[PDB]
Amino acid sequence: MLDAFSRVVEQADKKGAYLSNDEINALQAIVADSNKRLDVVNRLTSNASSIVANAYRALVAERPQVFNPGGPCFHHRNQAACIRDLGFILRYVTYSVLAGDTSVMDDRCLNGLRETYQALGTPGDAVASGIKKMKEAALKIANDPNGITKGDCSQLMSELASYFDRAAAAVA
Amino acid sequence: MLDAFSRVVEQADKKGAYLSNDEINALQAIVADSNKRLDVVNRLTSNASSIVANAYRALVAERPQVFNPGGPCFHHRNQAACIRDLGFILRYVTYSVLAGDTSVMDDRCLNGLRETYQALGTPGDAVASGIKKMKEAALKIANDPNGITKGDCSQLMSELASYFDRAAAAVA
Amino acid sequence: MLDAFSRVVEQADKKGAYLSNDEINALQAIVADSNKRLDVVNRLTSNASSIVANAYRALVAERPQVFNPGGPCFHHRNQAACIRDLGFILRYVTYSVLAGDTSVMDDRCLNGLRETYQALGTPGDAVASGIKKMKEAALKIANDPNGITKGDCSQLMSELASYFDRAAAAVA
Amino acid sequence: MKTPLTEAIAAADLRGSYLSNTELQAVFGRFNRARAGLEAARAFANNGKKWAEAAANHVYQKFPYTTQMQGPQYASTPEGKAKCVRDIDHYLRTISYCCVVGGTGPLDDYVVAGLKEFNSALGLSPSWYIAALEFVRDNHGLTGDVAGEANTYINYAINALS
Amino acid sequence: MKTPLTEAIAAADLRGSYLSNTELQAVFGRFNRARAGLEAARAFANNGKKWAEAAANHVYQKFPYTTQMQGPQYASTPEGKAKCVRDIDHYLRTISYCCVVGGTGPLDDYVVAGLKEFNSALGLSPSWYIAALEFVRDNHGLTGDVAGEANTYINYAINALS
Amino acid sequence: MKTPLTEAIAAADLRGSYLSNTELQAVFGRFNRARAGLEAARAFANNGKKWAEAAANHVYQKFPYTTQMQGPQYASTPEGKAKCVRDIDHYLRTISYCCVVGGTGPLDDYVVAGLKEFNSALGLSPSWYIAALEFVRDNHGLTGDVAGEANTYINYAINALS
Ligand SMILES: *[C@H](C)C1/C(=C/c2[nH]c(/C=C3N=C(/C=C4\NC(=O)C(CC)=C4C)C(C)=C\3CCC(=O)O)c(CCC(=O)O)c2C)NC(=O)C1C
Ligand SMILES: *[C@H](C)C1/C(=C/c2[nH]c(/C=C3N=C(/C=C4\NC(=O)C(CC)=C4C)C(C)=C\3CCC(=O)O)c(CCC(=O)O)c2C)NC(=O)C1C
Ligand SMILES: *[C@H](C)C1/C(=C/c2[nH]c(/C=C3N=C(/C=C4\NC(=O)C(CC)=C4C)C(C)=C\3CCC(=O)O)c(CCC(=O)O)c2C)NC(=O)C1C
Ligand SMILES: *[C@H](C)[C@H]1/C(=C/c2[nH]c(/C=C3N=C(/C=C4/NC(=O)C(CC)=C4C)C(C)=C\3CCC(=O)O)c(CCC(=O)O)c2C)NC(=O)[C@@H]1C
Ligand SMILES: *[C@H](C)[C@H]1/C(=C/c2[nH]c(/C=C3N=C(/C=C4/NC(=O)C(CC)=C4C)C(C)=C\3CCC(=O)O)c(CCC(=O)O)c2C)NC(=O)[C@@H]1C
Ligand SMILES: *[C@H](C)[C@H]1/C(=C/c2[nH]c(/C=C3N=C(/C=C4/NC(=O)C(CC)=C4C)C(C)=C\3CCC(=O)O)c(CCC(=O)O)c2C)NC(=O)[C@@H]1C
Ligand SMILES: *[C@H](C)[C@H]1/C(=C/c2[nH]c(/C=C3N=C(/C=C4\NC(=O)C(CC)=C4C)C(C)=C\3CCC(=O)O)c(CCC(=O)O)c2C)NC(=O)[C@@H]1C
Ligand SMILES: *[C@H](C)[C@H]1/C(=C/c2[nH]c(/C=C3N=C(/C=C4\NC(=O)C(CC)=C4C)C(C)=C\3CCC(=O)O)c(CCC(=O)O)c2C)NC(=O)[C@@H]1C
Ligand SMILES: *[C@H](C)[C@H]1/C(=C/c2[nH]c(/C=C3N=C(/C=C4\NC(=O)C(CC)=C4C)C(C)=C\3CCC(=O)O)c(CCC(=O)O)c2C)NC(=O)[C@@H]1C
Repeated sequence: MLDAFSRVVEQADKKGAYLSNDEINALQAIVADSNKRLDVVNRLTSNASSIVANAYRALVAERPQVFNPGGPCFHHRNQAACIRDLGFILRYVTYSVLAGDTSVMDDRCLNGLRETYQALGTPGDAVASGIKKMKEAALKIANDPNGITKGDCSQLMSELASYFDRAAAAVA
Repeated sequence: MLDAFSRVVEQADKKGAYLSNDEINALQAIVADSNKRLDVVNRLTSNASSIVANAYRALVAERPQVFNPGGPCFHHRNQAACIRDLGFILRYVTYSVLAGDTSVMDDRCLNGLRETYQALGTPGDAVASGIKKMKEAALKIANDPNGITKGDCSQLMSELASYFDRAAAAVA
Repeated sequence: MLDAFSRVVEQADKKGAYLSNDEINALQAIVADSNKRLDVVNRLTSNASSIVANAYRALVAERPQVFNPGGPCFHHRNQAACIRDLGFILRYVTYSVLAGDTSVMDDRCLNGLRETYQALGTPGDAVASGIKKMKEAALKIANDPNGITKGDCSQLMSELASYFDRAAAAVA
Repeated sequence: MKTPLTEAIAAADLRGSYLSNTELQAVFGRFNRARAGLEAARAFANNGKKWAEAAANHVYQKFPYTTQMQGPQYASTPEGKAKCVRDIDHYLRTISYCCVVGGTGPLDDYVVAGLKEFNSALGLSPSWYIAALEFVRDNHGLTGDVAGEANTYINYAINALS
Repeated sequence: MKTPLTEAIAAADLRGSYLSNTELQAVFGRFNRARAGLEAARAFANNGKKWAEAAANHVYQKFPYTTQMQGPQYASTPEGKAKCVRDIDHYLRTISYCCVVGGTGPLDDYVVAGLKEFNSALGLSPSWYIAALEFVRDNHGLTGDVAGEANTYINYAINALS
Repeated sequence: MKTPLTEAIAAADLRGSYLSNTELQAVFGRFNRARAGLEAARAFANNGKKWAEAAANHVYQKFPYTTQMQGPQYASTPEGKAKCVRDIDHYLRTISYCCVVGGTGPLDDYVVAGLKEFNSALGLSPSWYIAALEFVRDNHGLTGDVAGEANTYINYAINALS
């Protein structure tokens, strides 16, 4: 497991040299917008349940075959196991926004998730569609003008988007 | 694990439709001859020890190289391990006649039994010969006229034969 | 696990014949020089720490890149893990001289050691160089004229050399 | 899945032996009640889709809010009603499987396993289904042992739903 | 397999270290008795096949039924007698291996491991073998330490057979 | 490795949930002291290589034997001195990483993990390094919170070294 800082430190040690001035300033920028970064991490945590529920609802509304008698995701056993999985992806996406790094998600989650769904007969292109919808919402919630100090938490959305997109690609 | 009934139910759910009338009658036939089916399962259970012992005796009488100094099955350690294995096959064959289904044998036993014997250096074509002899006896015992009500427990022998043949093929 | 004796016994059983006269004399030779064989096993055990320490020192003096910032063997974590590994090889080499057989080393150590170092990014050709140096010393120590009864513990050195060389080849 | 035959086999495989006399009777007595179970699953086969619409109407009168409130996960729209008749059918369809199998196997793996984690995560309520499931238990109107088998598994789903 | 050398190595590998002074002596003292063991295995090498027929006759007189009863697993037929001389030889052959190895390793893995599960599953009886094995223990007529090594492993097979 | 951010994530993954309010504050309060840590790692970046030669001389005066005795693992030869300035630098370099990370992660995995097993196996002594490490702790001469962060991790290496 690595974070935004511990990752640059690892890059500095591999060359046996201290963290350059330009690198000290880079992480310095990460700290400067930490408040915005935390608000992002906090708005996803709160609206966690809603995001994965609607992402599931829209996914079954887009692919009714998969969740019906015959499809891979039928039975209460599998129905609850699909929501749970989307919830997992969202949890690690949130972990990554906190750390400013995608390692936690890559190891603990994405690692062998492509082969897993494959060895179970899960569409994969259906899970990716569940993540892309789970993304649309996450951006709308995490970037709401009401209740927060006005500003431009821009580079957070772009980063948030890179995490979701990374997860969806890792299964499809 | 699945049985004669639970398997048709699984086929009905995969299409999201009830068990058709023609399917209700099919299993109805299975129940009608259950008494004969149980007698088969009970005569093999009783004469279990005899069947695997003679199957071993005839197999060593047909292949003396395998059970001598040099052959794969030498040493009391391996000698008892061969009988034990034949006993296993017979036990699951009996399980299948009870369930009217071959799933229990396919999973719990046949699953990776082909690779097992292979990774240990067991002839495979010798084990199959042990099962084919273990079959001849099983049919003679399970289908004896004395001590049982006269009738035609025919389709049971054919089924019994399909289980033994299935097991022998799965190793050779 | 097998030793010099138990290995010939295994060869005799595979043919279902007693140990021939010429084989009784062969092992008889092994017992005749056991005292020399034990002295070899005892001089390596004593000078164990020195051998692996100098082998490490010379190896870092021959390959400074590997043990510096960037190289595979940097960090106290990996630095101590390299000495420890050389120590392992030496321990099993000593075990083999005692048993007069190389089985213990082949199973407990060399088994999957080639793939291990590979899956971790260890040079392999560096470990082999550490063993070749660890050998030069082992021969000098185990074959010192002082403190021991004079004689010709020749075939022990040749055997000692075959064990070290076997280990080094098994990783490079 | 779960059935007295498959079950008796498992409890014998664990002991590393064949079936005991205490188990042989359990499997032998299964086939004795088997005819009633199949005839029960035959009843659902015919007038089973009919009980779906019948039970779908019952739940609406028990809980009026299910067909008037918003449109997130309620049977307000005609689209949501089609899902209510669908969901009830899945229950009746699975219950008939329990009659063929002679055990709560189907319900255990199909509807019970993962029941709550799903329902109480999508806004659906057990009371809606239990209500429309108790309806069928009375209105199915089966004979004797055929009605016995059907009820044993209809009420089972009610226990897990509560 | 099992031998004081291979054994002393295992008990050292577990500790993650070399041999202790308490073990070094155990291996050092092995080579001291090694000459008697090899000379014992040399005795079986020569007149070892002879003791097979000699012991095969002894068991017939001890248990007359072994050569008169039916033909399932008895030495009644001349074919079954060839297997009796064969089975006794396997015992003597393995016992000599224990002398070369200096431990009950061979007997442990070759004849002892799986002894009962096989015998008492094919109708064979231990009493037949023990009887013909006690015969050799007396009639082999070895010297001193050579006879000591041979007996230590001849009687061992008798302990496991009982 | 180890950092309040990476740590707070792990202690949340174990619970199979998101971050708690008790943890959210721990990560939120990390960024508050982050500026002092980075400025500390900035000090080592510049005059960090200088403290290496400065500390290398200090240890020689504390322990004269390190530069006069034999040549196995001492700084007697000019070659060994280059390794002493190198070894001290590795300590200072890693300590600055602890300031960027805001935790003893770097020291834990880089220098602490496997410290003793190596040193006390190659003849090197902790006292040499601790002495030259205590030197820097005083002579670095940093301001306030920048000096606080630097010292918290300079003395940490001293604790593990002892
Ligand atoms: C009828 C009592 C009422 C109606 C219920 C309702 N359910 C859904 C959505 C779903 N229903 C199921 C049912 C199952 N799937 C299974 O695999 C099994 C076990 C075999 C069951 C019982 C599922 C999986 C869903 C989710 C997928 C889907 O959207 O269909 C809806 C739709 C609302 C929504 O999408 O959340 C409705 C309306 N509603 C009522 O108010 C009833 C009284
Ligand atoms: C002699 C005491 C008498 C004779 C014994 C008898 N044994 C068998 C059959 C077998 N004997 C063995 C022996 C071994 N195989 C091994 O690997 C080992 C350990 C190294 C031993 C000791 C085995 C494996 C068999 C089974 C295979 C075979 O059929 O040869 C028979 C033949 C009867 C049968 O086939 O069951 C006999 C007659 N019988 C007596 O009555 C004796 C006194
Ligand atoms: C300076 C205090 C003095 C000097 C010390 C000294 N050390 C070595 C050899 C090594 N030093 C290290 C250091 C590290 N490698 C790492 O990965 C880490 C953690 C990041 C550290 C701290 C290592 C690995 C070695 C061994 C490899 C090598 O030979 O360089 C020497 C050389 C002597 C030898 O080869 O054994 C010396 C001289 N000596 C003193 O007396 C000092 C006061
Ligand atoms: C980006 C998604 C939106 C945005 C955010 C934004 N956030 C701040 C500053 C703060 N964020 C705080 C959040 C936390 N973290 C906690 O643990 C916690 C519990 C008390 C809170 C409230 C926080 C405390 C601050 C500082 C005080 C404040 O609320 O202003 C700011 C202002 C700039 C800054 O970095 O301080 C913004 C702009 N701004 C947007 O436009 C997006 C909608
Ligand atoms: C086919 C192998 C042979 C054959 C069998 C056959 N079996 C029956 C009927 C019964 N079988 C019973 C067996 C059991 N199961 C038990 O657990 C148990 C303990 C009490 C018993 C005795 C059984 C009770 C019956 C019914 C009573 C009876 O014995 O008749 C029948 C008759 C037809 C039927 O299905 O009932 C047959 C014919 N018939 C053959 O020809 C084969 C040799
Ligand atoms: C070969 C490396 C060198 C050599 C060795 C050599 N060794 C002996 C004989 C003995 N070795 C003994 C060693 C042990 N083992 C113990 O556990 C132990 C504790 C008491 C000791 C001392 C040992 C006891 C003997 C016998 C008595 C003795 O020391 O002489 C011999 C002599 C020939 C023989 O096999 O006995 C030699 C020559 N000789 C060399 O030239 C090599 C340097
Ligand atoms: C829902 C979006 C889609 C879907 C998902 C689905 N998942 C399973 C079962 C498993 N999912 C995983 C994956 C993980 N396990 C983990 O611990 C983590 C994070 C650490 C992940 C990502 C695993 C291992 C399983 C198997 C074990 C288990 O059940 O937990 C299923 C069931 C597959 C089946 O056929 O039984 C399904 C269906 N299914 C869909 O249709 C959606 C597209
Ligand atoms: C006898 C007919 C033949 C024969 C058999 C033989 N088997 C083994 C050892 C093993 N057999 C199995 C297979 C199973 N394990 C199970 O649990 C089950 C059912 C659930 C099966 C089918 C396994 C796993 C082993 C290895 C572990 C063990 O010993 O139990 C051997 C020994 C192989 C060796 O070389 O040591 C043998 C010989 N050998 C013959 O010659 C007959 C043809
Ligand atoms: C030193 C000569 C070289 C070197 C070695 C090195 N080893 C590791 C880590 C491992 N080594 C092993 C191998 C064994 N484990 C055993 O138990 C045995 C004997 C029974 C052996 C031979 C294993 C399994 C590991 C991994 C687990 C562990 O750490 O114990 C490393 C670390 C690799 C890394 O990148 O982290 C190294 C470096 N490295 C060198 O440069 C020398 C050539």
